[PDB]
Amino acid sequence: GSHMRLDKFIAQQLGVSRAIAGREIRGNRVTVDGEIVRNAAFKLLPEHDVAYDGNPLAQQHGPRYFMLNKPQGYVCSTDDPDHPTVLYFLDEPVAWKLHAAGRLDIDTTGLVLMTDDGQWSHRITSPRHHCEKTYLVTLESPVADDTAEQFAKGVQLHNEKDLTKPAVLEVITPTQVRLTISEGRYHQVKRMFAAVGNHVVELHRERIGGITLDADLAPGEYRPLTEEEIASVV
Ligand SMILES: O=c1ccn([C@@H]2O[C@H](COP(=O)(O)O)[C@@H](O)[C@H]2O)c(=O)[nH]1
Repeated sequence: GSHMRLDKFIAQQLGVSRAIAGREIRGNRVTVDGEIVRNAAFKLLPEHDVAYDGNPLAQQHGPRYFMLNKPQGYVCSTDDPDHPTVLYFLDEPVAWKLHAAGRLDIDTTGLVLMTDDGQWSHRITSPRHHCEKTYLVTLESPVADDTAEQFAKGVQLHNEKDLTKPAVLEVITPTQVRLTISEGRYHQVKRMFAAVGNHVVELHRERIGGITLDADLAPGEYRPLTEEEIASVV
C-alpha cells in the first residue's frame, strides 16, 4: 500500500527540504501523470509518474525489510539451479529485488533477513564488521567438555591461515548447544566443530545482531521488520 506526500518525495529526490520541495510544487514545476500538481500533500501512489521541470523523476520504491524463518531444502540465492530459492515463501511484489542479508546454507534454518537495502545489508554482512550471530547447534556427539574454551581462544579451520575469532558456547543439552560468533566465514560453525572433532547434525540461527527470531514464526513464514528492528539491527 506504500505511498507518500508528493512534497516529501520531491524533497528526497531533489536533496532539498520538504519546506522547499513544497515551494517548487506550487511553482507549477512538478508533474504527475503528465499534469501539473500544485499540492504539497498530494498522495503519491506507485502507479504515478512524477516529473520535475519536464524531467522524469524515477520513482525509487521505498525500502523493505523482512524476517524469515528459513526451512530446510531451500537456498538464499539463485547461484544454484538445483534448489528453489526462499523466494518461494515471499508473497510480495517484485520480490526478486530482495536479497538475504547473510545467506543460510540449504539445510540450515532460522533467521534470514531478506532485504533490498544495499547499505543496510552490507553493514550487517561486511567481513570487516563485527556482527553477532547466535545459533542453536545439534551435534552428532556430546560436546567435548574442553570444546568450550577451544572456541573462546579460537580454532583453526582446516587449511585456513587465521583463527576463528573468540566464540562463546553454552550447553543446553549434551548434544545441543547455543553458539555465538562475531565472524562470518563460509560454513563457519560446521567447520568449527570439525576442527574439534565433532559433527553438526542440525543448525538453527536464532539471532543476528539486535534482531532475534520470533518464537512463533513457523518455518517458511516471514513478516516485515519493525521500525525499531530496522534502526536497531547493529
Ligand atoms: O558459523 C556459521 C555460519 C553459517 N553457516 C552456514 O554457512 C552458510 C553460508 O554459506 P552460503 O549460504 O553463502 O552458501 C550459512 O548459510 C549457514 O547455513 C555455518 O555452518 N556456520
